Amino acid sequence: YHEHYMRNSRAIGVLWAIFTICFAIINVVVFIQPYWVGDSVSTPKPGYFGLFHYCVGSGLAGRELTCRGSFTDFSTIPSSAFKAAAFFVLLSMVLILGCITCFSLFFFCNTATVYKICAWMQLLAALCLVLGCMIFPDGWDAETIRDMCGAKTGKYSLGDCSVRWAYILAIIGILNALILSFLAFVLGNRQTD
Amino acid sequence: DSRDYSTELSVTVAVGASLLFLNILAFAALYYK
Amino acid sequence: CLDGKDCASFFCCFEDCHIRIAKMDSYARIFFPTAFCLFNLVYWVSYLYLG
Ligand SMILES: CCCCCCCC/C=C\CCCCCCCC(=O)O[C@H](COC(=O)CCCCCCCCCCCCCCC)COP(=O)(O)OC[C@@H](O)CO
Ligand SMILES: CCCCCCCCCCCC(=O)OC[C@H](COP(=O)([O-])O)OC(=O)CCCCCCCCCCC
Ligand SMILES: CC(C)CCC[C@@H](C)[C@H]1CC[C@H]2[C@@H]3CC=C4C[C@@H](O)CC[C@]4(C)[C@H]3CC[C@]12C
Ligand SMILES: CCCCCCCCCCCCCCCC(=O)O
Ligand SMILES: CCCCCCCCCC
Ligand SMILES: CCCCCCCCCC
Ligand SMILES: [Cl-]
Repeated sequence: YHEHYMRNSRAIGVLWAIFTICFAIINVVVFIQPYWVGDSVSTPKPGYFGLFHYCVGSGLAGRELTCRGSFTDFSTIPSSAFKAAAFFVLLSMVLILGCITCFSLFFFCNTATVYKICAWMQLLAALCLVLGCMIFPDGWDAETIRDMCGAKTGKYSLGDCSVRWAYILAIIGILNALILSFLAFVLGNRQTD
Repeated sequence: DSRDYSTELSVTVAVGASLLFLNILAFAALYYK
Repeated sequence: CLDGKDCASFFCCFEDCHIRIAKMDSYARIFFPTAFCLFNLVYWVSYLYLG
């Protein structure tokens, strides 16, 4: 029974590491790509906006997407809520990359201790992502977002614009991060047996 | 460009469901004593 | 309390912990290159491909 126990624990640990890497990839992708919200058929102008970057059309029956915004210059970010959401998603990315670094501790430190360390780090990343996703809709009152979407758009209200793949992927990232946090906790308490 | 995002959200939700199902299978393998 | 373990023991670490402080060189030897490699990977990928 003990060898099956060890084999299952090792396999589930490897799978947990793989899914942690996948969630880190997801976190990086949702942080970078500006496809959180986007235009619709009834929108006055086309385009999209992410956490800090955003592209908007000129409005002459073509693409002509003028793009502006950069996290390395907070002056270009439309709103303080957008700044806070971008900062929180960045903090979540830093935390999950910190766990991926802490994978190295398995050589030396106790396996249960390392599992608990990444359990707490992944949980904190999940809270950071949750805070970012709650704070990001707060900034839809900004003048640029109102110009892009319409007058009906407002705080905590899509209006004419629609959620795109990055926002729902961030929600999926929250779910995956919380799940991996509990998985790490159970693995850490399982290694001691 | 058609400004309809249906297949995009569908594939995103499908990939997310696959990942989440794998992690729930991880919980299953753990909690199955 | 599905385990019924005390939550602080189940989740947190009051057991043992620091004591393992002399091995910080051994930890750093692997930690710092890994952190730098991860930083370089994310940085270059983000600036070259994703944006
Ligand atoms: C693009 C980004 C790529 C991500 C790159 C991530 C790489 C980051 C750097 C180093 C990883 C270090 C992993 C080393 C794990 C080595 C673990 C090991 O040696 O085997 C045993 C099992 O451990 C365990 O179950 C823990 C298992 C750890 C699993 C983590 C390593 C798997 C990485 C698989 C790569 C997948 C990539 C695919 C991405 C698409 C523990 O030993 P041991 O009993 O003697 O100790 C007992 C104690 O008394 C003293 O250590
Ligand atoms: C230039 C690179 C040189 C690599 C040399 C590889 C030697 C590998 C042998 C295994 C490591 C080992 O057991 O000895 C060194 C230390 C532990 O030493 P000790 O004081 O416990 O006896 O082990 C450690 O505590 C940390 C070992 C880290 C090895 C290298 C990590 C990757 C570095 C990336 C360089 C870019
Ligand atoms: C120390 C280890 C564990 C974590 C390292 C985290 C690294 C990968 C983080 C920290 C700060 C991050 C950067 C912060 C801001 C920006 C601007 C954005 O427009 C592109 C991504 C970019 C350039 C980020 C890339 C990833 C980054 C460099
Ligand atoms: C010894 C390990 C070091 C790990 C860090 C390696 C980072 C090297 C980066 C060198 C500059 C890369 C420039 C790339 C330009 C390009 O992609 O076209
Ligand atoms: C294919 C997109 C790759 C984005 C970078 C992923 C980095 C994962 C953490 C090192
Ligand atoms: C075990 C105590 C470690 C204290 C580290 C202090 C770091 C100071 C950074 C300014
Ligand atoms: Cl930027």
